[PDB]
Amino acid sequence: PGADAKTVQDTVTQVIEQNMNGIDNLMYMSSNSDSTGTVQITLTFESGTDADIAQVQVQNKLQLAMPLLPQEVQQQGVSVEKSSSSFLMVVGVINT
Amino acid sequence: MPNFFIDRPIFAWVIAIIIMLAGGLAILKLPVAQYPTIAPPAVTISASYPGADAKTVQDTVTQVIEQNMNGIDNLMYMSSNSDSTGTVQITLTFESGTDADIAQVQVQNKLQLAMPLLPQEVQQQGVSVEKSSSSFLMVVGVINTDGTMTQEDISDYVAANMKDAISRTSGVGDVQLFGSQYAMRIWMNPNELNKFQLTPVDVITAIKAQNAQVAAGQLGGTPPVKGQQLNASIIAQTRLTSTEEFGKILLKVNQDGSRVLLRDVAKIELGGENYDIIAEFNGQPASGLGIKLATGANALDTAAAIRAELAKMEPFFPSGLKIVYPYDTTPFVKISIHEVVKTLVEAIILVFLVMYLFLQNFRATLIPTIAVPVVLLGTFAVLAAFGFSINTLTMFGMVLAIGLLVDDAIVVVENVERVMAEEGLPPKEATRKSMGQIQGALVGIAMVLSAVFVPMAFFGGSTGAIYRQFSITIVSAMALSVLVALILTPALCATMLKPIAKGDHGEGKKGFFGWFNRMFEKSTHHYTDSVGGILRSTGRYLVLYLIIVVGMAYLFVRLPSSFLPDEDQGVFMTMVQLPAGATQERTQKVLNEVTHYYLTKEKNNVESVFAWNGFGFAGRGQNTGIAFVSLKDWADRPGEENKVEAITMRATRAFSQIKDAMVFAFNLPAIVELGTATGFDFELIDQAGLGHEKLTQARNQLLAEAAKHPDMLTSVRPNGLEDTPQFKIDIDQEKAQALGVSINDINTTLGAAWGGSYVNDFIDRGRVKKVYVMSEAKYRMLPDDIGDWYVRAADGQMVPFSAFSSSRWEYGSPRLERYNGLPSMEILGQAAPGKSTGEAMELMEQLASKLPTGVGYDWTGMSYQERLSGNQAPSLYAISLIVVFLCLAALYESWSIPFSVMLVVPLGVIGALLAATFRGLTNDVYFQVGLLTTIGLSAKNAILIVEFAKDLMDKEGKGLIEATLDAVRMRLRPILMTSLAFILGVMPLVISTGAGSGAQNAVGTGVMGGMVTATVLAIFFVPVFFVVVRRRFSRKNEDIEHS
Amino acid sequence: LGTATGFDFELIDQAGLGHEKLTQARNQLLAEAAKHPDMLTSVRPNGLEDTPQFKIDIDQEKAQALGVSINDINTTLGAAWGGSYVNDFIDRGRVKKVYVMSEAKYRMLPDDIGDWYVRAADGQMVPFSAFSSSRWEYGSPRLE
Amino acid sequence: ERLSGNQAPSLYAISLIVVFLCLAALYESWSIPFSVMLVVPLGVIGAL
Amino acid sequence: GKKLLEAARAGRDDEVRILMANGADVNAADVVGWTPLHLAAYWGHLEIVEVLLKNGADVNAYDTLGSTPLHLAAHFGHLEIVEVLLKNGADVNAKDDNGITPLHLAANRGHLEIVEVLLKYGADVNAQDKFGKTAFDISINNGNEDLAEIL
Ligand SMILES: CN(C)c1ccc(O)c2c1C[C@H]1C[C@H]3[C@H](N(C)C)C(O)=C(C(N)=O)C(=O)[C@@]3(O)C(O)=C1C2=O
Repeated sequence: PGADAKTVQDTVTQVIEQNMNGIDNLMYMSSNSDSTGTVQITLTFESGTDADIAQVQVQNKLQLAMPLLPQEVQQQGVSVEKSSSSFLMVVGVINT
Repeated sequence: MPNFFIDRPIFAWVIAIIIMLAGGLAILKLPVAQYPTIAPPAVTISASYPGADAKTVQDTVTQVIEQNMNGIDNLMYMSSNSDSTGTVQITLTFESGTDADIAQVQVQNKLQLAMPLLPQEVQQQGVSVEKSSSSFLMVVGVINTDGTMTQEDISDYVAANMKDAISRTSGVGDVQLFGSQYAMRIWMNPNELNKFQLTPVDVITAIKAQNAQVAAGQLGGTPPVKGQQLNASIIAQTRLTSTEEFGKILLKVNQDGSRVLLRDVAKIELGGENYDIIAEFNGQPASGLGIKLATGANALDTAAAIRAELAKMEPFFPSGLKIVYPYDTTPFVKISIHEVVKTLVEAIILVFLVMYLFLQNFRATLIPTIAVPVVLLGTFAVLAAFGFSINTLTMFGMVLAIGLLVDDAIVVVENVERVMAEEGLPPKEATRKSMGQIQGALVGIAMVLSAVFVPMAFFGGSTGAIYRQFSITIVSAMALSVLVALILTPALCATMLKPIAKGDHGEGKKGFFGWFNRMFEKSTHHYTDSVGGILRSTGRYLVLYLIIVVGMAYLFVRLPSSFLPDEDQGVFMTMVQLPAGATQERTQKVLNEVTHYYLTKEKNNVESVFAWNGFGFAGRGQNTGIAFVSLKDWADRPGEENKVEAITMRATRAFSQIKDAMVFAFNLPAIVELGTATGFDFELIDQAGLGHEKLTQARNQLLAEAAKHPDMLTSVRPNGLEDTPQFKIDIDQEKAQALGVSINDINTTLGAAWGGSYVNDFIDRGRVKKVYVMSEAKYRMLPDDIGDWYVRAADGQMVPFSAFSSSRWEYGSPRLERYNGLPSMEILGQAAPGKSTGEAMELMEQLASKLPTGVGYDWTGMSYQERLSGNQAPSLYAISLIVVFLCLAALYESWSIPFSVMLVVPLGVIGALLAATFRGLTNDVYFQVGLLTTIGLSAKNAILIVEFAKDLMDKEGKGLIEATLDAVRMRLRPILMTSLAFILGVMPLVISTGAGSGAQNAVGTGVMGGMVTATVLAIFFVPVFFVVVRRRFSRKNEDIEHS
Repeated sequence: LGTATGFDFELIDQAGLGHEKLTQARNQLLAEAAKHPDMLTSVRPNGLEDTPQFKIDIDQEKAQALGVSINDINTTLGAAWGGSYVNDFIDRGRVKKVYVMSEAKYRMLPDDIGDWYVRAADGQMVPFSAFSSSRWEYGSPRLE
Repeated sequence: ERLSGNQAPSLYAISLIVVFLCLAALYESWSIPFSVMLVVPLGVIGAL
Repeated sequence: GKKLLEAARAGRDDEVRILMANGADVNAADVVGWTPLHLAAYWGHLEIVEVLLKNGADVNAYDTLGSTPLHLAAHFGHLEIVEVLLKNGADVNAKDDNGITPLHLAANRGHLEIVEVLLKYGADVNAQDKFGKTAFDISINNGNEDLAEIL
């Protein structure tokens, strides 16, 4: 919260990225760090990779880098999600 | 099936082609590696505590993690060491067959929950969890031949530019850096600190405050005021990026307004994260990468990709940076591939030669030339379906299967040539009759050979994993071979063979061939004459058979066993160990002498020496070192004297003169991931809180006892390190409190200055790296230096360490070991000459039972496998025997006739034992699988003799003696042609020297010897077996003919 | 899957060149591509251009002379302008977060920076303007 | 694309070969398969 | 020179005898100034102590921090070796670089018998270490009422 792109990138993004090795069937990894104080690091695996195993291997490597992140970031929650799945629906909620 | 395809020879060709197509594709696509997974899966947790002693590591880190290692499936044992470099490694080893991903995940999950209980200094270094049993694919070295870089400069370049492009390379999976990326080093000066009334606490505080990356929000940030027009990030402090910026960190503003900067109390440079390991390549500074193969990956693809990738990189290297390849298993593997294809190709040629010698037409020689490659190619497709790789073991499984495949081709072709000559039938109709004589037996043989080779696959542990490689390869090729013999080779016989006039045996031919036919026709009559006279007095030869059976047993118990032969892999290792307390500089001089020796006294054989100062195989430390020697290619090392085994024995002799260290050179095991093979691996265990000193006493007691049985135990020694002097410093709490000096400032000053401290991160050329503070070397060398460090009291006075501390020498451990969570000491050893490791083990346990109360023991490693895998061999062979009997009973429709095949088993075994014994080889795994294939072939030879004889009595009413003699008359020729081709085709393996010849010699020698005695003995003994078995178990008129 | 159409290219700083030199290389490539409209169409960056940002430098010497700790300075600036997650509370039985931040009208413009005061060791309140300075520069709102 | 362009020719080469072989077995003939296999362009031209 | 030290550390008797019988310096000191007698006293090899003393081993050799074989033996409770060293001229009041005497060390571990032997041999009960502390102070701080009496 409150962080600029470079601050995100150099206290969070690089730290996590330096621990993304030892992961099977990895095709490539890309990331962005922005002025809203948000980072997303996306690891893309070969077609046919078991997505549960890939998520678990990524999480395990993330887990070991968590003590090196700022406490402000740890306290927001660092999530690891399967991101290639399709949207089933978008629900809106309004108050008329 | 054979009749269907005799009438459809193109359909049969299409099936064979599709098989070859499937295999060729499998060959293009399968993983290739030196060995498949043989070692039980292991997972290693590694952590580091900068500045920590062994006991501190063990009691704040190792025990904490170990107490949380439960609830983990398929765990065989756990071992750990904690050492004086502040490093711990905890290794958890799982049952063979455990899914290594699941084991790593379960270990990580349990570790994860213990992480909040570890010191923050350890958490901040990263606690890694790695699969540690995988094999090394290569070792890359990086040097700078311009001489412009320290090992720290080179390691930083590798870390920042090389190591990740390598990890992304196709098939790599796991990479160890030799060294670290740069750290910003702040080397503190206690004289300058004291002058300004500062301590390392103040230095650390200032660095954390002035090398900081601050989140500061935005102008016009959300939620905003209405009408806001500007939105911009606020950029406040950012991490420092250079030594100059760290130097101007403001520590203090003096009374007179003057400024104390960090560069006024410290030297500031880019350096390494730690300095415990000096690495040299031929005496030059080096870094590098240890590169492991990912599970089930292709090694030849990965290696070639790594090397092209590093070539993609070379243009952008700083001047002088050079990539070297001291270890790469790719060359040895290609040697292995080439030797096996060579063996296969020359086997095909020799079958052509024997086919034309005996059958004298090129048409018949073509059919085995077609069938065998079809089966070989096709076996690859079967391997693919089962998920095996192309490796040393699967490839030798194929060469060990050549005898069986050649035999299916010879048996089908030769029998059709015989039926044509003896009956004048045309090829098509002779092939239909001939397949009718043999196809039921071929199917029985397939079931029998399954029963021989499949039980192997159910051995446990590592040796089970090795045998399974041979068992599935050989069974698959044999099964495919019988398919091909029922589909393709009949079709080829019918369409390709030319008719033979009835009664024509080529004795009316001219030249060598006519002489040969008359020679062989005459020889066959002498053979049947000799058999007929043997059958007149069978009791005498039964006695001879018992003699053979007894001698076989005798030879069997006298032959030493082993695992896999050592190979010249083009590299070997030399270990260096100096006395307690010895320093890095002293180790370096010994390593420099080792390097110099290899590069002068062995200038012709040695290409490089990769010397590591600071770790060894007994443990880590300034008094330990390793020199990894890479040789010139085998081709430029001709002769026995230029092979690894001879080089290493010279070096060890030459290094006996070096008196300031223990220096030993040795070869790698064949399967380096396994180490070991030889000897036993014992764990002594403190099971009653006795403590480290009492454990060592027990250990020394056991070691001395063992030395009093050199008849049975040899070289019983601890695996690790002896206690050494350490400097015990006691802080006086009362004096510290009287002076107003806080214990926190004391322990931080001492630890940061003498041990060093990771403070926070900085950005070096765009890359995040660590910042460390530590004393400059010259203020942290000797006990006298302790009193030069001052701590600031609450009232502002500076107090020297000497005012509130005292010190003395004592002994402690630089490397504490634990086994299944209890203190332990590992003891290595072996059986004395001509003794069993099994009995040596028994003696160890008996000695160990005398040790003091509360000291227990266990076996680990190679010895754990044995202690849990000895009841298998008899019961699995009992299963094999039973199923073979049953398959034979079904084939023959008889409970007794099976015995006349089964008795052939010793005949081949005695020759194998003789050839191994005469040649000084061992009962190892290549010998054992050779045995099964020799036994397989001899049994198949017997099945067909007995099948012909029984069918003569059943379908033609011939009497026992006449059917027996006619049967062995027909079988003599195909038996001899297979044996001649096979014995010749294994000959290059028996005499091979050089790369891979340990395995080649071990597969060739017992097979050649056993083929000889199986051939020579079986052709006389199985007619005897059949006659005596039929006579003992019968009822009514079998000696006379009938209708 | 998105995409289908076209190509997806990554330009990469492989020598520690830094963000500004990377953008220059990118702009070079983009202009070259524009000179081959016969073959390449609509070659464009996927992300965001550099933007003005407000660089504020804390003077360490003045802070130390006034007795103002850097921790209090950076926390005051970050909590007020960036906001800070403090701890949790219970809202109708459900645990939720507590945040502190400046009300919007005191954190909009550079002039507002000097309205924030930090307490020195001797108890005096010191405005941010006494120990800091600021200027405009360019930086990235989205680093890839 | 940059890792999947060599596939199309070699996988269709495989298809052609196996089709020929199945036809050879069906007809017991190495030549008659050609008289089926030549039909391939006839439908393809209309699709195009 | 070095074979004696590790022989005495290991506790290998006939070796040690062969090494003076072959001329090994009984006063050979390792890098921290420990002599075979230091090592033998430390680990508790009483018979070795007798043999080196019988062979002229300096009973009052001190290491680089001033500590003597008697310190080691008093500290770790090797009563018989304390007696032997004392009968062979061991300085009962030797101070290491911290001011610490064998009486302090024996008191700190609660070895009542060694304390009485040292006293019988003239240990200065009022000797102070660098912090002003006597063996009595140590016994009070430890709560050892038995020792606090004798002192
Ligand atoms: C046991 N092992 C993997 C080896 C083998 C050969 C080597 O030459 C080395 C290691 C450990 C590595 C780990 C690295 C580590 N890291 C990747 C930055 C690390 O900082 C340490 C450590 N274990 O604390 C080293 O000693 C280390 O700097 C080092 O010098 C090593 C090294 O040179």
